[PDB]
Amino acid sequence: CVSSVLPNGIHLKLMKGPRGVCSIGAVFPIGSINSPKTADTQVTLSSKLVESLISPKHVFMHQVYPFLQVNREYSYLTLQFLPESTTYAIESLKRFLDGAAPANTTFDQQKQLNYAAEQLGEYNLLEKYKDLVCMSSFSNKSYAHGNYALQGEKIDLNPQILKEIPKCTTLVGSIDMYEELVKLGGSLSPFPKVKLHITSNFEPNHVNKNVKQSSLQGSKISMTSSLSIMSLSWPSCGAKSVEAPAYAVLSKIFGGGSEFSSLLYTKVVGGVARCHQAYAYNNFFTTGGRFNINVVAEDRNLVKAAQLVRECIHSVETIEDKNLDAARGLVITAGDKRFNEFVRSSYLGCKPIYSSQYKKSIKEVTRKAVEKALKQTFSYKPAVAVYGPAVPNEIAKVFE
Amino acid sequence: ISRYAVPQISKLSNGVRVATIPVIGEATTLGYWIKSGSMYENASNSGVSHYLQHVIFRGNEKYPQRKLEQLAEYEGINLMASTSRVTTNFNATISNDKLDVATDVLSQLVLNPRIKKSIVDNERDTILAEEYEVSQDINEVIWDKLHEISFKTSIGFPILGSHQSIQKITTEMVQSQHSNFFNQDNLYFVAVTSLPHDVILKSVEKATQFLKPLASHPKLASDNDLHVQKFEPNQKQYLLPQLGDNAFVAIGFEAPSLDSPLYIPSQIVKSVIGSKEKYSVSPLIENTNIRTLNSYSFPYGNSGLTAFFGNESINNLNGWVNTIFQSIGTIFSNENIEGSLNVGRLCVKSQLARGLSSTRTIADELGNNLLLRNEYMSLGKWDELLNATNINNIKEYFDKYILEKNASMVIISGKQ
Ligand SMILES: [Zn+2]
Repeated sequence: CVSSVLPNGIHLKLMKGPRGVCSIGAVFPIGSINSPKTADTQVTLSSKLVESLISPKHVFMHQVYPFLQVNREYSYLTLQFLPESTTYAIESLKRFLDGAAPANTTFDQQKQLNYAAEQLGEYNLLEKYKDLVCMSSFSNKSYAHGNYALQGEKIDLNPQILKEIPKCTTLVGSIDMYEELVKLGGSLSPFPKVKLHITSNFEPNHVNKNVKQSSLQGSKISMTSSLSIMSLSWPSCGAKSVEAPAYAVLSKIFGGGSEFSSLLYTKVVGGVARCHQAYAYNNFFTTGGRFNINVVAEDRNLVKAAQLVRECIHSVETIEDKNLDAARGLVITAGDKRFNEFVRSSYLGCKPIYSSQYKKSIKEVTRKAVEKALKQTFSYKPAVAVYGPAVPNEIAKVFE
Repeated sequence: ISRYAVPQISKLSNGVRVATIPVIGEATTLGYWIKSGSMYENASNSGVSHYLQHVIFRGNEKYPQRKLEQLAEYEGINLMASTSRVTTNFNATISNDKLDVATDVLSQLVLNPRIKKSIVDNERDTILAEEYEVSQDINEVIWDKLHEISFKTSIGFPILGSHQSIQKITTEMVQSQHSNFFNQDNLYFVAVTSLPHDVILKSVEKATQFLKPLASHPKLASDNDLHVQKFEPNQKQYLLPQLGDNAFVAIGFEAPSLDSPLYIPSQIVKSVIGSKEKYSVSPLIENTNIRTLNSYSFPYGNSGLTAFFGNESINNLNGWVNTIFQSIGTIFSNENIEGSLNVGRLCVKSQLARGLSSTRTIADELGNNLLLRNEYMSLGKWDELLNATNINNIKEYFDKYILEKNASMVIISGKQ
């Protein structure tokens, strides 16, 4: 990271390392919560992106790799390319940041893709956990807005956020893109907007997203389209907290795995018949975190799975030193995906997952720090969200 | 990244050839690349190469399964293996302070297995489940069906073996594949690394001290001329009503051998059609609304397969077929051929650039290159060959492989 501030106030962050693939992009604090419903932000930014790139043929002919991530509170666009495609890439990023609304026909095309997301392989288990967590563990109900519309619901262009993007953009890039990004950043209006955005407080709501799944998802006949998902959430910590690396270690202790070795794997995946998988994540938001445990299983079996999750929680308190080191070991995964993590970590203000500084943080987490993290997190009642018909209050009883 | 390099290769007195290529950074990928794969099988042993690969990784005397599990968990020796139609590898990606343990584990597992009826019989369910799982990805199923109807020879086999084949695999069959395919003269140890060549060499020396030199060299059971492939275009249609209002389709043509002067032309043509991504579609495709598109072209001994596949709604299936055939034809038009060459060359270069940032990718290309080519091909020579490729080379590729040729085709339909 080389961090600059342009004369007009625009922040510019650059990823150090060897030449080969050029990277550019924009990260800004506008996300699904900044539109009145699910998918409004996603489809608005997608519509804008496809217009900005001119046509899919231009994208292919220049061999540019675009990537758009829309989260609850923020989004980013990255473009990767070889040096001969610089002009087109920069001109495309410039168009994306120009404030103009896309055409209705573009928006209509994008809407249809969005409704087809699950069928197209774009609405996988990971994206489902995120929706279940966000619809259940916040007091602000705007966090229920995801990226992927329900079949019966509307999606509308939000032209105001397109005007807002250049006013709150941070530019990101590989170090060799310095000159071009200074110049692009220079073209933007001085000076950026400064908004106090704060992650909504934790609330242990009990909800269902009782909705049918498509049989074909992407190219696969889904092995999970007939199973339910249980997501249990507790508050944790912001990505900037001194405690975040303890939380990463705590998520590996629970760990998980698929039927296709740690507490979730051995006790939950092993303990419920036809439990396809179970995983713990610690997910970050602008100022907070949600520690979440997700179980894929038949609807009838979720209560049992939850009892087994309660057992996992109790078990952590007496975890052996072997396992506390193995958990520290599992967080250390060094390995394109590098630039996306650079951008993500630049917004959160945390050290990237691949950095040695991050790896050192993890080596330094104690038994005390893990015990502290566990205590403050599991003192809350969980939020409870079911993808499927199971009664969440029955699951909730397991923890009260 | 890697600096237009060239591998350094030494042979130990026990026969093991150690090939390293210099890389910057703290990651090292290393391990064994072996010319073992389903191309070298027949009807009696179909699936054995992959079945062996699993058995190897179930541990041996010195490093039983529990010891292996313990090494991943506490010592960061994360072992990876895969089997293709043409090669097999067992590797680890490591920090450099883990070298001697990693060379020792890999050498022990690959070269000193202990293949027992109990471990073989116990593994069967894992392979059966893997075969089941891959069967639910219809891109994999249609890829295999396309190979199956195009080749009566061994390329037509699935890598995993059929369900029935997985069930019939014996310990003797597994031991036979190891005895005939895993000798020093059929493999390379590969390291992609900052460590000096000599450090890797000494470490492998120490790891393979148990290994005795070969007395003789029977013709390798992996020699391409023992497994001559015959492409024959066929059409077959399947049902899968669980798909609903969806169908998968795959179109195939024979492709050049790896050493053919027409290999790079075939790669360029395949790439200019390329894949459909969220934001990206070939300028050769007229209906950019096609749901999806994936293109691949692989060499297989004296033969090879170029494949185009996708899925669509029932009503759009026939239109997908026409779009793809039209796109392929469009390249050959004198108004389009120059531009098709340029874009396709850029596609191949972009694919290369993206491969140069990972030690895993670099290791796999280096291991495959060493096993499969007459002589090593540097990225250096490769780029010159790409840059020297011209319109007449593309035309000659079209003349031999595409024009007036019957294609294979498979359809798997939710309705048909
Ligand atoms: Zn396998």
